[PDB]
Amino acid sequence: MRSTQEERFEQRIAQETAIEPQDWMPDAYRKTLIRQIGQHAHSEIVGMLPEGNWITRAPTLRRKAILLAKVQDEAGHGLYLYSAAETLGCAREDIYQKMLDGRMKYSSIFNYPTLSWADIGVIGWLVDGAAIVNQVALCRTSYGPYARAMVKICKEESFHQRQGFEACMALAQGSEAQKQMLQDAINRFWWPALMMFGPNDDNSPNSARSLTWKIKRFTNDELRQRFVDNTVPQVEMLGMTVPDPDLHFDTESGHYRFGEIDWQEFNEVINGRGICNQERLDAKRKAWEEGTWVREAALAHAQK
Amino acid sequence: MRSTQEERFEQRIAQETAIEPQDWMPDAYRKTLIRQIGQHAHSEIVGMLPEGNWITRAPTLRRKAILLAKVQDEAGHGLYLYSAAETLGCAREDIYQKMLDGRMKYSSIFNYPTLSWADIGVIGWLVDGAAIVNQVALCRTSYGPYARAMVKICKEESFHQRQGFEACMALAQGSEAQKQMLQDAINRFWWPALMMFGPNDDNSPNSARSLTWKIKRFTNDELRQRFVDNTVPQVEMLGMTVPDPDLHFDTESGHYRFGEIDWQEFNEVINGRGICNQERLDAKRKAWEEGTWVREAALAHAQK
Amino acid sequence: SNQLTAYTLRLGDNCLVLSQRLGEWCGHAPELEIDLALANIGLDLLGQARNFLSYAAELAGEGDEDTLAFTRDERQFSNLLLVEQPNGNFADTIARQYFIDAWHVALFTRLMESRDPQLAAISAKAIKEARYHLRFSRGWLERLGNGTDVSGQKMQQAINKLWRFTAELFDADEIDIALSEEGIAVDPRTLRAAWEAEVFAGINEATLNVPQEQAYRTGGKKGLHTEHLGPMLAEMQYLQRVLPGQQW
Amino acid sequence: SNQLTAYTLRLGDNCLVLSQRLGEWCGHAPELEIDLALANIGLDLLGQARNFLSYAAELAGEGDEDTLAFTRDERQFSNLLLVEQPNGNFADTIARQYFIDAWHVALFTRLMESRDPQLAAISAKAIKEARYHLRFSRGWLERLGNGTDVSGQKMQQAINKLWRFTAELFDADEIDIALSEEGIAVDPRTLRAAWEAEVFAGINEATLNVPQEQAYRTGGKKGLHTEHLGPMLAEMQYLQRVLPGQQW
Ligand SMILES: CC(C)(COP(=O)(O)OP(=O)(O)OC[C@H]1O[C@@H](n2cnc3c(N)ncnc32)[C@H](O)[C@@H]1OP(=O)(O)O)[C@@H](O)C(=O)NCCC(=O)NCCS
Ligand SMILES: CC(C)(COP(=O)(O)OP(=O)(O)OC[C@H]1O[C@@H](n2cnc3c(N)ncnc32)[C@H](O)[C@@H]1OP(=O)(O)O)[C@@H](O)C(=O)NCCC(=O)NCCS
Repeated sequence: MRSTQEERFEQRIAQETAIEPQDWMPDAYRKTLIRQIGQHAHSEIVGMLPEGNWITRAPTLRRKAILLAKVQDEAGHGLYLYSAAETLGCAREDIYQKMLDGRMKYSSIFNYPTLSWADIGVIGWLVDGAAIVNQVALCRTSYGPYARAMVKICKEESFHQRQGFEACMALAQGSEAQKQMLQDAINRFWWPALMMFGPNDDNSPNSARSLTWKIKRFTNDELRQRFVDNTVPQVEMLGMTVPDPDLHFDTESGHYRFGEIDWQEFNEVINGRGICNQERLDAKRKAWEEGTWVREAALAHAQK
Repeated sequence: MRSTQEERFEQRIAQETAIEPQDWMPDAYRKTLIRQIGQHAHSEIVGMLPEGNWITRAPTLRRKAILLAKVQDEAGHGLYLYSAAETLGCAREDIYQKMLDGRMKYSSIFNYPTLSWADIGVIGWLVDGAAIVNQVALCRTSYGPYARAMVKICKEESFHQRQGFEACMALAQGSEAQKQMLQDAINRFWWPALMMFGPNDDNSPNSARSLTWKIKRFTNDELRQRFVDNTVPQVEMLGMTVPDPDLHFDTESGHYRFGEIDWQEFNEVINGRGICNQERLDAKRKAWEEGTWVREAALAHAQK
Repeated sequence: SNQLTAYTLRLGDNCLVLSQRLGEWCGHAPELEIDLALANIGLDLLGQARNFLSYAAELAGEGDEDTLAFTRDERQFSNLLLVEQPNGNFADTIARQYFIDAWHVALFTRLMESRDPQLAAISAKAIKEARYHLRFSRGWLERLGNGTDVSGQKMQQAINKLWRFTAELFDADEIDIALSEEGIAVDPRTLRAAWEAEVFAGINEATLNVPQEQAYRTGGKKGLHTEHLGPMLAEMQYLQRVLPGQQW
Repeated sequence: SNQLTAYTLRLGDNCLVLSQRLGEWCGHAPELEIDLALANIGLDLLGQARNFLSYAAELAGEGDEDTLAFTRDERQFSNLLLVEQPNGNFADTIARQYFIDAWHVALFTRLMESRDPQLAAISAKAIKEARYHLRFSRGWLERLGNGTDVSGQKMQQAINKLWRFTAELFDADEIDIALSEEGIAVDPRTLRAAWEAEVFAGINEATLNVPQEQAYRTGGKKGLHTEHLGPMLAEMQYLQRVLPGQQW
């Protein structure tokens, strides 16, 4: 028998009553949200690095300004998510340290290097596109602070995602060299973007509880499938291809059927052994350590 | 009355007997050579910086290789000069510190920035050209270790100076853009190169004693005049101009007559207030300070 | 027209080059709030650069903000030597920012009274932003200067290391003077009182010392830069140089 | 011919990119003797790059060492990820140098037995230089590792930080394998015993620990680099990109 507290919670979830920071919640519910919201927040922070990598090299002042505005918004979104995470009783400073130590994760996609300007447009278009599918799908997540932060974040990010697509469109309509740059960026970011949605529904340890508690409203595979269906026509608009020999439209189901993901790569990456994991963590560790005297200065001054 | 020691010295100087490290010398003779040889050595070291500035940016692999070989030789020449300076009883480590503290000088010319690739060819051609005139003129300096080090150094540097001229010739024969780059480098380095020879004969405090003791064998103005006479035909060969409205050949004397030097600039520069003085000293100070643990490592290891 | 073009271009280059430096900070700041603030300031400055550069291209009758930013070399760039200084530590970045912001506030305040309407209008927008920048930079000057012993030392060093480049803030050449006589430009010499009133007070409030070294470094305006600018433009312009004449 | 060209180009790019890094040290070293040594090593490596690149251009039937060095982008560059690592502190530079030198000595020793005479001849020159480089790099490994506590810590950290990139030293792809079967190239997998014999002994003699992390980073050979390479090429290629097709 569930306790009366446990039972009341289940009923609140079933009736779509948003959980608020003062409500009782299962301890595993609290902890999985600290895990998920915190790592969502980590992801905003770490994702500034692959894009920041090209801020000084962007080809026009307009594209440079757009990228700066975007990265500025990402910092803001990190802040919203830490706020939301803290309503559950965690401390921003503690979970950030766990990210630095490798005890918490951030999105797999940020372990991939930006090797050309096209990579920046492709992150804006494909990567934020994938983030957006997942994030709009969390606008009805059961925990109120998370839901409300998703709404705020989605309003802002969808604009930047459109700008990313336009930057890709310029390449797609430009010179042969620009077209080739775009294709190569797509070839390198396509599968990593599909991996943002998580492991298969057969291999997802958090999904059982998350679905039951309406933290997750759609399965990893369900969201990934929507992303593929929505994005293939966008690839087509650019006159580009998808690096997937198995990709085809299946009229009998109304979906694009797509090839198998490299789950060995996926597992390597989330476990710190992808292309840029060490560099990403080194950069944030260096920023934290070198910034120490500045933070200590701020604290000392506020007291006087 | 001179002492017998003092008198014997004067006679040795008059008969062109080279002074060796074990011979008696006037204390002011010893000190002026520590000053001059040491600052000559400082100059080799500091001069690696304006040229090093372009090592990573050199336009071809051949010109890059030539520049590396040159800068390598400069480090070697610094070492020869410190060796020579130490035969007079000073310590390399002490005079180097005085350079770092601004208590000793290095050549004025190294306070000028390299703002284009042409500046590198012009330093190789004009600047080393001026160094060479002064240095060959010191091959008969009265102090043996200095004289012998000048001979060794001149053999090596004249080759590099020819390579500098050839790099300039390529620009001179190249595109309009390359020609303009060369001219602009000349416009910015011409007068600074003339200043390498020192102040006017009317304004040179060391000259009286230096000439008497045959440390200096030609006056500052005499060497500067030879440099101008030798170099103008070289400028002409490149199809370039000299930024000197007063420059003209004087048939009645057989010399090029040239315009007045900006002595106010000259004085600012040797006193630490030229274009790159602070940066040059900061770079060498940073290298010394950051290298401390390495030097201390070397010393600790040698003992075991 | 050439004087006006060159003057406008100086103001744009100042903003462009400082924006570049700020861009390097992205993701590397002591706190997320600071990452945000620096990206914000850099974006403001870049917008200003785009405004001035666009006007300069209109004045010249050819090119645009991109031909200007990406196809000029270091001998044509006309930015203050101060804005090309490396970021160094956080105090170095704050010192550079504070010196520039105080100057921008003093400049744009008066330049919005320009007889040139476009310069007046660009300055009217820029001043509102420069005021935000000055609050941030002065705020950090005070926090670091009057924080810990360590931060107080770093802030002093940062101020000392940058001081020689402040001379150029008040340097007037014939372009400045001729345009100022026409009521178009601000004579930079007349900015010193307001810049010193702000900066002297800020340094003192931060419990620091005004450097005694007479500032002596100029040349940026004439395309005579430190050795810092060349490598900046190499990085900034690479793609445009590889793939010129394209749309992005 | 394409396999041979790509293999030769990998070896050249290795030397070219490491030479670039060494060039950055000029005038910045802990001692004048070290400034000299690094300029010397960088010049050797650049000469080797010129040899391999020149051969690659001859093999392809077009271009030369300069078209190859200055007109390829980061997706075409085929250098080891190890040589593009930043210089960092002196220990970081020494660790990178030592790993490469041991590899060069093992490689060039065997590559001078190539059935390709030009590769054999290039390697016969390069080996004599690589031996000098290894003495210098191993010498400093020992001095820093077995110097002070501080230098011993830095040397360990330097080794640890670079280790993941050593996997690529022994990575074989189809180009390696096909050419190795023809007696032309060295199968990099067969270099491990000699590289480990050298490096394991050197680390131990320096009183340090072989890192336990399994090395896992590759991709340089396929033009899949770290984010370090792009900024390197921006700097390296700027002038050639601005003023292409000229003589210098
Ligand atoms: C990723 C997500 C969609 C589903 O994952 P989940 O139900 O929490 O976890 P799963 O059981 O499916 O996956 C197994 C493990 O891999 C992690 N994981 C899954 N996909 C990942 C990815 N793309 N990157 C990094 N880690 C990932 C999970 O977090 C979990 O590890 P954990 O228990 O230590 O946190 C979910 O975490 C989510 O929607 N998060 C918020 C979105 C976000 O982080 N966006 C960043 C882009 S800005
Ligand atoms: C410079 C030189 C030609 C004549 O100068 P001098 O007789 O020693 O000194 P002077 O009385 O003429 O000049 C007055 C002062 O200005 C210095 N000076 C003159 N020219 C200078 C220059 N180009 N750069 C820096 N300082 C200079 C002198 O060293 C002296 O200062 P000091 O007494 O503190 O050393 C002489 O020092 C010399 O030949 N030196 C060796 C060459 C050298 O240093 N070459 C470097 C290029 S690689």
